[PDB]
Amino acid sequence: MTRLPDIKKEVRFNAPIEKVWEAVSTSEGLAFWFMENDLKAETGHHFHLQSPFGPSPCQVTDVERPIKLSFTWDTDGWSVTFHLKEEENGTIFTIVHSGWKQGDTKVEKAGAESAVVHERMDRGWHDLVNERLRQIVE
Repeated sequence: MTRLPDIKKEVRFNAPIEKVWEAVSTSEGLAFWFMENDLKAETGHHFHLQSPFGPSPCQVTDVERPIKLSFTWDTDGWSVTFHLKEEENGTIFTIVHSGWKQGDTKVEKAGAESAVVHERMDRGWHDLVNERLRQIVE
């Protein structure tokens, strides 16, 4: 249309949303799959991220029970939102990573094109919230 597509994925794991939540509410639980951090599932909080690419600040925007969760990462403009919801089969986890520009503008931060990175990131993003996370509950 007039922009790049967002990176929204969804997965289903067998476990109590409580565990998953706690796994996506704490830092250790997060870093367990995501990355090292000092998150405490608290809105208006201030926590940094110890990534390999380099240290970057992070700040929670929304966090209340296993229903809505969001946190900022980097300065460029990369934000991801999490959505949890307990179901019959088990727990439902939906990820949403947005923060791209028109399909042409190259990323000065990362390096490779936005689309390229999008696919790359998405890939790992999915794989991340595919098994890497499931293992946190499995």
